[PDB]
Amino acid sequence: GSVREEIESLVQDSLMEMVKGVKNTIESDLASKKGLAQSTTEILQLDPTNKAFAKSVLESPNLKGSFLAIGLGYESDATVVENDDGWEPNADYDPRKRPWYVDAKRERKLVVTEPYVDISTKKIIISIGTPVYQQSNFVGAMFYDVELTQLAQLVNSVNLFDAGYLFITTKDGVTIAHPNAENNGEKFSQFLPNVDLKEGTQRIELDGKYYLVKFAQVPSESWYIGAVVDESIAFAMVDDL
Amino acid sequence: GSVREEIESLVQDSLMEMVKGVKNTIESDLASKKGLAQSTTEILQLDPTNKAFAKSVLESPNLKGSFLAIGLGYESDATVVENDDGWEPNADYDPRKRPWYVDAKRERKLVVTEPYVDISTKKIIISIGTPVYQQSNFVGAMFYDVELTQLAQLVNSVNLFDAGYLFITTKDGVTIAHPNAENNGEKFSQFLPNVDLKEGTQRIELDGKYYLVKFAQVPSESWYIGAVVDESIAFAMVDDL
Ligand SMILES: NC(=O)C[C@H](N)C(=O)O
Ligand SMILES: NC(=O)C[C@H](N)C(=O)O
Ligand SMILES: [Ca+2]
Ligand SMILES: [Ca+2]
Repeated sequence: GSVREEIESLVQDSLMEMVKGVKNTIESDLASKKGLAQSTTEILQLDPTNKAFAKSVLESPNLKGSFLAIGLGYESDATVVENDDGWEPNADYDPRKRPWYVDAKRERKLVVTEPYVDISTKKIIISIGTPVYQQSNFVGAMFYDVELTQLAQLVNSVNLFDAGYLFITTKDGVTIAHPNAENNGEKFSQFLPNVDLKEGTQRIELDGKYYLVKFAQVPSESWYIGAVVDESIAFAMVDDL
Repeated sequence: GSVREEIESLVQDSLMEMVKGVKNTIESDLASKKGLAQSTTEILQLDPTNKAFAKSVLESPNLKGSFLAIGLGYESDATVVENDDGWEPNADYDPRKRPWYVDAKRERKLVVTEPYVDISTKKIIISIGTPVYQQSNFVGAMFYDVELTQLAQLVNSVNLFDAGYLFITTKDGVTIAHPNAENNGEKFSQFLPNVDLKEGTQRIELDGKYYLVKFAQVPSESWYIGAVVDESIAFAMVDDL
């Protein structure tokens, strides 16, 4: 179809635009925050076990203001130095079982985690994680919490034909941004069944309607951006003009 | 008329692309470094007079790889702690008389200097400046040197349909990037007389020839981007098609 090849072309335009939106906001924020976390981690290995030192550094204003929260968890006694004014570890918190820590211990360098549920705010976030060494003795790890607010803002700022929207998922298809926020945390197949997670153009039927869907990857985070429109409506709009 | 207006239109399209490019490379990167330089400074205020701590921080890898060079010069003393492996202050060097020191002590907060000639590398650079405070008094200022290589990258990557080119100057009219590097350091009026440093379209005559020039500002640096073409060449190229 020629009107249909135009629908697809337009969906592609918005999708590419949304991919550039993500890279220019979140992705460049992370790259900047990564430099901050890496250097903070290096400065702390000047004297890693000095908790007094560690706390002073994490409470310095700009650093404290660039992240949701920052902390250091120690391998020896599972304690936590952190800068979150309103949160304290409850007796059951073990830094070493948290994903920022596991990843950092495994990869042995700066790491960005997959999205996960924050214990402090119960929001879905990501963290920068770093290993801490004392002469190549691994003595603990750090988290630098980044919130995902900007994705929610991008995903609510765009309309497709008033008959479609964009959404964002992880590499395993867990939704992390969606105009209807109930769907976050869900695999996308819960609201968009019979769709594969892959680049390309897919066409489906759902509850008596016909939808066009296209995905694109954001390789650095391994996220997917989905665009989905009602194809009957979009056809009506393009033929009418 | 029509062909002249199109020339103006094309030159404008390239000027705007160059503005967007400048904000998306060096400006973003600057924002990033400002964050880094601000946290490095606040952490050094944990122990401003401790010279050995200052040195082990500035020699930390990620930080020392983020800037051309970094240093700290003391008010009372004019002594300098720095991480340049290719420079050491001679008997004449007084940090307190350098532009980065001066601006920082003036503004009492983080600053970005105007383009100036680096005492070490002799190239034209900018520095971030930050004041250093201990228990509410000035004990010195810091520098974070940033190269301007990206500007050269930008102006050497485009060529206004082989009839002219783009160039960049400070707010005072000093060329900091030009496809022909020997103009750098000179006022732009030396190669392009009778052109005012203001936004808008100008037409001049110079040594028999006719030139079109558009300037645009990048407000947060107060730099000007200039786009110039030989208007007779541009005419031959556009009327053809
Ligand atoms: N403050 C924290 O909760 C640290 C980290 N975000 C975690 O959930 O384990
Ligand atoms: N000391 C330095 O090299 C910093 C700066 N380039 C200056 O000329 O003062
Ligand atoms: Ca706390
Ligand atoms: Ca030196």
